[PDB]
Amino acid sequence: VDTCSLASPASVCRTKHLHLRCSVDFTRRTLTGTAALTVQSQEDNLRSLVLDTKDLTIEKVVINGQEVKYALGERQSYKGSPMEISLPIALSKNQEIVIEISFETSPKSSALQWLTPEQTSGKEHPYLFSQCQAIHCRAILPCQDTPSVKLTYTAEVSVPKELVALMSAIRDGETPDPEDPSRKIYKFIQKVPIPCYLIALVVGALESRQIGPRTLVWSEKEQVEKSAYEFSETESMLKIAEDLGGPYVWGQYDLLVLPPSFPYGGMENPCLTFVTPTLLAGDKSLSNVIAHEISHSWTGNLVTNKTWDHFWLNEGHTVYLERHICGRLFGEKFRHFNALGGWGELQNSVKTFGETHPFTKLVVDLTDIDPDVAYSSVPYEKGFALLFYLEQLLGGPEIFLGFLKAYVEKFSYKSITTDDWKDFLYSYFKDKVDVLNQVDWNAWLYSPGLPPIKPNYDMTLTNACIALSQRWITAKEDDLNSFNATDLKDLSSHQLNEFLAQTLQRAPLPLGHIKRMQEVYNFNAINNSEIRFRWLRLCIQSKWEDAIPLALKMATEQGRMKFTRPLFKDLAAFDKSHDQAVRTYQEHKASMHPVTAMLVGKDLKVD
Ligand SMILES: N[C@H](CO)Cn1ccc(-c2ccc(Oc3ncc(-c4ccn[nH]4)cc3F)cc2)n1
Ligand SMILES: [Yb+3]
Ligand SMILES: [Yb+3]
Ligand SMILES: [Zn+2]
Repeated sequence: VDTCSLASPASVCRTKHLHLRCSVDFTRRTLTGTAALTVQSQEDNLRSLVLDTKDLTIEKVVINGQEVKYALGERQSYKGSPMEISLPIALSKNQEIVIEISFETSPKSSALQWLTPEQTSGKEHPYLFSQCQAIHCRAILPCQDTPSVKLTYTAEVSVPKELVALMSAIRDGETPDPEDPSRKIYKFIQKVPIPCYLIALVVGALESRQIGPRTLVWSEKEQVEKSAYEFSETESMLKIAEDLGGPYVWGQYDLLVLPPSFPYGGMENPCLTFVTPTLLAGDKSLSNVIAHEISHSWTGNLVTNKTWDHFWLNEGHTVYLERHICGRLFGEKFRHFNALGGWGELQNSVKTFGETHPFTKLVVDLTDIDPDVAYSSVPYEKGFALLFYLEQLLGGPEIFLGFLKAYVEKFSYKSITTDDWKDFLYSYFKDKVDVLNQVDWNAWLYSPGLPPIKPNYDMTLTNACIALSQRWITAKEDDLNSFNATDLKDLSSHQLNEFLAQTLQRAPLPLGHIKRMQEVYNFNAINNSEIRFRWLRLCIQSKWEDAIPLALKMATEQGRMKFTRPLFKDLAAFDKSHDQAVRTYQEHKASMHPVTAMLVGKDLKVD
């Protein structure tokens, strides 16, 4: 049972295809059109079905050319309102019908962000982008909003002729709108069955540049050149991922660089990965996010979690594949460095929530819980830690990569649960069932806090980060002048970030230490969003007032929740910046992404 959906479960009926014909209205901030759902009955004598909707205005529902009866139930908070549709004829098991729903989105659609020209790079055109994961597809169109149902889709999107529409699908042509010569229709086709949370749309003054045989980088004109260089390893990463998980079945692997308000690092929308512009560091140092979104073309998009309770399967395996891709390109010691850093991020999440918090569990019960609120590093890092621990237990990376490939093949185009994964792991490793029977499955899968067993990690690249971090932490005022810019000479940007992350776990440091760090390291000049973020968190937690405008700026000039959310919390926890953080949130709230606004509001306790 998917307790996050109000629609009929896959055991009643299944959506096989969506044909979406819509028009993007920027003056009304509305998406108007028809969603034609080809639904297949799974039961005999099926006379009605229920769909998910959230803030959708419904004009009518047409089945076999005639308007049919429908009713919208009472709203269930973030879940939206159920939409019951009366079928005009009873269906036998396996019978299909097309249900054509005329709908209109609310300007407040939690799935969309409408941007005025001033909120874009070029300042001449408006912009739109969607974010459907996890349960926001219902805020775009009426659907069975559950990863347990996979469907194909075709789309026709009418937009002003000067703009470009893009979707998580193959571009299937374009023409002037016959009903409106000032608009253009962009056509799309997604031939591989996907869960609806993967349906994506972007409309803006977009340009493209080819960066590989099957990859174009899309963005506003001002960011194309920077993006083309930043993500130039995409094809090499696709070839490694193909070697690890089998053929790439999606045809195209495009990347879209979104405006700074994009709430996530990346979103694995099939054919068109969505990335935050905060990845544009100038040196490819944040390319693991691309390796991660590429990996989802197998774990997540081919093998999908049946419900959001089993989401760890999506991220845990993706982070596992991502670290193998980066391990193949830069070495095994680098995979251990990232894996160890990942354990440190799990330590932080477990500390923030508390070691008894149900959100630190690998498998959660999301009944009555908004998935956006449960979202954190736990499914990622705790999931990864389990696979890395199993890898060491079962004979090493080469043996465990054999399981991952067989796992992807076995469950391709399917939605599965933690028990499905576990039976397959036990089946594949039948000659090692004694080893598998030593795993504390109850604690690993269902217990809060840190995992019962910590894997083994090579320390070659981490040693230098811990050594410099410990030198600063143990330093007294008369040791401050022993620090020099030469302390960072043999540290890569990743090692600088791990140095700051280690130091931040012991924050605050004395204000004079933080002041000396800026004197010798000039961390204020670093543009790399990951390093900048940790440095400003260190400054704010260490109570440096000079860092307040810098932190307020980073929290508002970009909207990637990984940075915006903790920056606002740190600023709210510091008495000197508390009123400023609260006022800044209030004035930016209207211009913010609907989910980032809700979550920043909750963290700050501002309604
Ligand atoms: N996917 C790309 C990465 O490329 C980024 N992205 C965009 C949107 C989301 C998203 C994913 C899941 C989600 O809901 C859930 N969050 C956490 C848990 C959980 C906690 C412990 N165990 N399970 C279970 C959940 F259903 C909310 C938002 N992610
Ligand atoms: Yb075609
Ligand atoms: Yb079994
Ligand atoms: Zn992911």
